[PDB]
Amino acid sequence: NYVYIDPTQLPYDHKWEFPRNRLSFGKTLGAGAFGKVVEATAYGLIKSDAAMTVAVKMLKPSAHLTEREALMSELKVLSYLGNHMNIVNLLGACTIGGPTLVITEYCCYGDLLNFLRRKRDSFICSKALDLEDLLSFSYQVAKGMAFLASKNCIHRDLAARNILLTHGRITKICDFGLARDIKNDSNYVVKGNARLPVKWMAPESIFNCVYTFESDVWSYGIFLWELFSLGSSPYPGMPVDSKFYKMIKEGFRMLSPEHAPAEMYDIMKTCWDADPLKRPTFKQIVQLIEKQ
Ligand SMILES: Nc1ncnc2c1ncn2[C@@H]1O[C@H](COP(=O)(O)OP(=O)(O)O)[C@@H](O)[C@H]1O
Ligand SMILES: [Mg+2]
Repeated sequence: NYVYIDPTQLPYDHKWEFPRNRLSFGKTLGAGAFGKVVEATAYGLIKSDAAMTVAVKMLKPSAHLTEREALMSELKVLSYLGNHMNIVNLLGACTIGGPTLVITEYCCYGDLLNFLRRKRDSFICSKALDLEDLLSFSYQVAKGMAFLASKNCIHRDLAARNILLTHGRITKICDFGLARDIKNDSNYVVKGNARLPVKWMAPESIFNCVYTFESDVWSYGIFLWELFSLGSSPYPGMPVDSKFYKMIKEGFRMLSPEHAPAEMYDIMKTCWDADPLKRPTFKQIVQLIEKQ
């Protein structure tokens, strides 16, 4: 049978190869469930004499098959999407002579989540973290998410921790470890018995194992929630078990963060519709924010 040749499944381009002995490691930048990211210098990575600052991502030692496969999966994705201001810029990989190193544009402020909590105790509006800044990050992630979707991709792990921030208040989406290309169906079904970011997951994906374009929309909602609560954990104190699953199904949702404006809560909520086909598309979120 016939398939849309999936760009993110394609064997790998050796044009990204950058010799690892030209890299050097500084302090650790973060670590999620999949990889470890470390700060670095890449000598001669763009200009023959660069000394560029970068983020290098690599498997954590004693990583499993899943972690392994995923790191390659995001090399391949990052590759396919290419430069776009709001996605994380891929600049290289090292696959030869040591562990897979995935080289990324360094974002100097880190994950919104962490950034939010360092600057929560300093939040104001009209000017330091702004309300305009929070709006600005809402716009930029929706903008970037609307871009993935046009490129037939679903992130599958949109969360505050997987959004980076660089200098011009410019935000970059990262962690394409769970991202898949959806052109073939849309309804992408999770095969593995997986270990997933459940509190960011739309009910249809939890219960019926189906992710769609409008299921990143759900997570983007939990992310507007993270954004405007100045970095709170979703459903704080709430373990993921039957009590949590049941409150999602029966349709219960989080309240407005004390710092969210009415229209942003309104978007979140429509992002949280039980009916997948009632949620707005990021394209519509984008335009919903540009009226603010
Ligand atoms: N390009 C980068 N520049 C700066 N920090 C980064 C970069 N990439 C990742 N990080 C940091 O490392 C953390 C883990 O990155 P991520 O790709 O989500 O790894 P994981 O798959 O393990 O979650 C992020 O939340 C962020 O703090
Ligand atoms: Mg992460």
